[PDB]
Amino acid sequence: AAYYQVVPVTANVYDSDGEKLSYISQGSVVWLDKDRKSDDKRLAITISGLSGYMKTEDLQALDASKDFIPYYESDGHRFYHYVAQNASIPVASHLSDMEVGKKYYSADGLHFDGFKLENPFLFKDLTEATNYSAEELDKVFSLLNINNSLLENKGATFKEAEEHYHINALYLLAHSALESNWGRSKIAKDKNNFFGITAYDTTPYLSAKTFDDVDKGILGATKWIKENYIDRGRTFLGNKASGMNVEYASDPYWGEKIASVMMKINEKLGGKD
Ligand SMILES: CO[C@@H]1O[C@H](CO)[C@@H](O[C@@H]2O[C@H](CO)[C@@H](O[C@@H]3O[C@H](CO)[C@@H](O[C@@H]4O[C@H](CO)[C@@H](O)[C@H](O)[C@H]4NC(C)=O)[C@H](O[C@H](C)C(=O)O)[C@H]3NC(C)=O)[C@H](O)[C@H]2NC(C)=O)[C@H](O[C@H](C)C(=O)O)[C@H]1NC(C)=O
Ligand SMILES: [Ca+2]
Repeated sequence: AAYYQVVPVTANVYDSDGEKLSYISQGSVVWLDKDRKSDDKRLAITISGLSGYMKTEDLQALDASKDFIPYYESDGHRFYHYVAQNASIPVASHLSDMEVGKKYYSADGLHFDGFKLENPFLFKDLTEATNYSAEELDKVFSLLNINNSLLENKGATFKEAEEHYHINALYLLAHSALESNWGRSKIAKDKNNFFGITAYDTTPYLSAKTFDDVDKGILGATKWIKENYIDRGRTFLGNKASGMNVEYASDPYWGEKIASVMMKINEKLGGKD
C-alpha cells in the first residue's frame, strides 16, 4: 500500500540507527517512501516533513479509493488542509496554479507538484514580539465570534507574558486558542491550563498541570514553554522534522493548526504581523 494509518495511541518514528526522532498520534496517515528500503519489520515513511521508519506492528494499510487520506483543497480564496475527514484548516491564500475543488497531496504541506506554499507563521521565530497591542488582541474575541472564553480581555496578560519571557503574544493567544478551545476545554476551566501543559496522550486530563488562576495560567504556561522549548532551541512551531511540534504534541499538524489560527487572527486585525 502507499498509505498507512497509526493504530496505537501514539507510535514512534525512528531513524535508520533505530533512534527515536519523534512520535505521532493514533489515526495519523503516513506515506510509504519508495526511495528508501522497507522490510517485514519496518516501513520507510514520511509524515509532516519527517522521513524515517515505523514499525509495521504500529500501522494498518489503507486503500485511498475508500479510506480517508489527508489532502489539501482550494475554495478559490483559501487553501485548506483536511486533517481529518470532517475537519479542515485554512493554511494559505489561493494561488492561480490551484484548480478549485481539486484534491492535492503533500508530505509537508509546503511542496506540491505544481506550486510551493509559504506558511510563514509555521517557521516564524517565536522570540520576536507581535505588533498587536493588548487592546487589538482583545478585539479578536468579537471579530471571530468567540463566546464564553476564559481568555476574553486577557490581551494585557498575553503582552505581559511576551514582555517578561520574550515569547510572541499572537503565538501565545493562538496556541491557547487551539489547545484549549479558546480557554473553554475542561482542562482550561478546571486547571487554568490553556496550553495542554503535560496533557499527555495516555491520560491528558489527569496528567495536565494545575495553575492557580487565569493570569498565573497564562504566565506559568509561558514560563514553561520558554524553559522547556524556546531555551532548548525549539523556537518555531514547525512539524515532525523540526520545531516545537517534534516534541510538543503527537498531532503531526499541531504546528500547522496553530499557524492557521495566527493567520486567521492576523487577517482579522489588519495584517500587522
Ligand atoms: C483541537 O484540539 C486539540 O488538539 C491538540 C493537538 O492538535 C491537542 O494536543 C495535545 O497536547 C499535549 C501538549 O501538546 C500533548 O502532550 C504530549 O504528550 C506526549 C505523550 O504522548 C509527551 O511526551 C512524553 O513525555 C514524557 C515526559 O517528557 C516522556 O517521558 C515520554 O517519553 C514522552 N512520550 C513520547 C511518545 O514521546 C509530551 O511531552 C513533551 C515531550 C514534553 O514533556 O515536553 C506532551 N507534551 C507536553 C507539552 O506536555 C498531546 O500529544 C496532544 N495530543 C495530540 C493528539 O497531539 C489538544 O489536547 C488538549 C491538551 C485537550 O484535550 O484538552 C486538543 N485540545 C482539545 C480541547 O481537544
Ligand atoms: Ca542517529
